[PDB]
Amino acid sequence: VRIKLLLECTECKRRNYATEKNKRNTPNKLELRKYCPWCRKHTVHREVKI
Amino acid sequence: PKHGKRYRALLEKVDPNKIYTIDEAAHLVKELATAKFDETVEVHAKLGIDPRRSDQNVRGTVSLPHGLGKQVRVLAIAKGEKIKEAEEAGADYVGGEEIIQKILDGWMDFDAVVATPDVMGAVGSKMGRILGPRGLLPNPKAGTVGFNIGEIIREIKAGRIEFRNDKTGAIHAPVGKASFPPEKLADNIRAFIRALEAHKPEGAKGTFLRSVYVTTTMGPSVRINPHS
Amino acid sequence: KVCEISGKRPIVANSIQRRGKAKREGGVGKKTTGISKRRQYPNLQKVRVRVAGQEITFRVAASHIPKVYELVERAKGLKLEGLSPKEIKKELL
RNA sequence: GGGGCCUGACUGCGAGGCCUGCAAGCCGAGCAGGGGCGAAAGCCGGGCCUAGUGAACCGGUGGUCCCGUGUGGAAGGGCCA
RNA sequence: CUGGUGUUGGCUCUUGGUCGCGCCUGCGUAGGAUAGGUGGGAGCCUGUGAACCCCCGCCUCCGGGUGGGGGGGAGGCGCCG
RNA sequence: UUGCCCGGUGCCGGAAGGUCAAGGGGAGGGGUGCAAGCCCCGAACCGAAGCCCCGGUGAACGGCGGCCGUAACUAUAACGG
RNA sequence: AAAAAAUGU
RNA sequence: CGCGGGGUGGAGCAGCCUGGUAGCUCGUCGGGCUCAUAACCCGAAGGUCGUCGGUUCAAAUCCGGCCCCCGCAACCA
Repeated sequence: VRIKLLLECTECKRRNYATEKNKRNTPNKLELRKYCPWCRKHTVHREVKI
Repeated sequence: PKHGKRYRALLEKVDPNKIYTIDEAAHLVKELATAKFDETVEVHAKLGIDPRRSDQNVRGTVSLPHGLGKQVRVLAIAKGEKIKEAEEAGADYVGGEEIIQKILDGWMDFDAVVATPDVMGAVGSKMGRILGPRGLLPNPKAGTVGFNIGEIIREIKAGRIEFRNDKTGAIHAPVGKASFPPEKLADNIRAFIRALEAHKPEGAKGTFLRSVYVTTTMGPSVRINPHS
Repeated sequence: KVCEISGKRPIVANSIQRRGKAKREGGVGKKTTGISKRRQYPNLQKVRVRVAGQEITFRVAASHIPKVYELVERAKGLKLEGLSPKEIKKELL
């Protein structure tokens, strides 16, 4: 929402998605973090825009 | 007049309206290379990529097939036990810890300058705000940053040279002398054009080689063929 | 009015006014804000010709112009000299 | 209130009810998959909680076992997000 | 109202923006003079003709710069200042 | 007799530029074919009026406020801001 | 052919 | 949406293609010239050059990228 923003996730080896949110301003930027994947499962996750 | 009487009969032989190759440009620059010193090859290739945008920042390394025929005094910071593997790999000075103190107050240029991936927290301020004009400063790209350092030395001491791109996507990189025969000026011009159309920036447009020319020392080009 | 060689006349036609993204383009499709009744016309022009010694003009549609010229051609090898300008016309085919 | 490691702010579901005109709104054991903290029993399906939001109709991007106008493929649809 | 075309064809003149290429070009002030940037860089150009006169070709921020011709005779220029 | 103001608006002028339809134009991509190909998209730029902008215009549409400060036992203010 | 160049309980 | 174009003292506006100065005024403060006043005349308070990231020896400036304004042409399930 505004500065907050609508974020989506990637399976750093393909596609997959999760979807939550940032906050551009406040300590933010660059979004990589683990999360369990559907298309098989045991990785971390990128950021993007859609 | 406008140029060396020695220079001129070098053009009336290289028609600019005739498409030569890496054969008739390895054939006829044995007729254009007119002189009393051994001339190399000045094979350029102003790329079509853009310059100011980082999305097309060309920069690789080419292992020529038969060599420059022109030696190359390449050393190495080397650090640890590879202090000894850069001198059993073809090099004069290797591993001493910090020889950035003798090389401080006048120099008459040797040739190559490298340093490993752990001393790159203290290798850009000593002689890196110094050797960069003749861009010899240590970086993790151009083939001058790795622990295996002596293997980066034994190949450059075989016929290797260093390439990249200047303040106008202009590309130069040596095939070799004017002393290397028929298969010898073409075995090193093509193999060298196998590390440019391969390092080709994905966000660049059009043919990556805007025009290819094979020229010897101070003199007349041979507008060559980019495919043959 | 009525093109005399081809016969093409005025057929009813429409005026489609429509604002919005072409589906295939931006998206969402394109709405119509109106449609109306107009009338379409043949690109008729005027053209004179010899034929006998009397100048007879024709109301032909544009692209059917070098046609009459083809009429004035075959026209010759024929029983022509009857000063009926009137009659000169319709005669020709 | 403070600190250590981390991502469950999981997917696949959901016996069972609260409310209720519809339709929506709300709770969730437990199971399977694969993890996190943890010596361990265990806890975790976001926040101490009740506001933080808007059915469908057209459409954009991704994904994909799907339909593909005679036949093979595309054009364009479906569906998962 | 207007742009593209149709009706709609002759004759030169003139300018584009292009791009084909031969290959030719760039000055504020302080300056000896018209210094486009950044590297090479202490020596090349002449008997395949220099200093200077001359002509015309081109450009001019009209001072001045560049090339061919044609004379001549052996002089030019650059670090440095 | 008919004053002051052309900021907006209408209107008349005007252009250095902004923007802008069709069309031209073809860089490069893509659909297929064993290919010739046939097709689609189609980047630079050239593309009218128009509106933006520039001037002008009230017997063109309209408008023509205010609120401090300033003189003598106050008030008032031609006066200036 | 002294631009304009005020006053003075 | 995109092409533009624009923000820098308390308001005004130049420095915007050139890199190298943070200024030009109005307005407050002093101080100048007269015989004093007026009027001219000077020097200063004062701006993250909007923001942050950046190449440079150095940034208002050239690069970035976004918040924000205004012009237009277009979008609105």
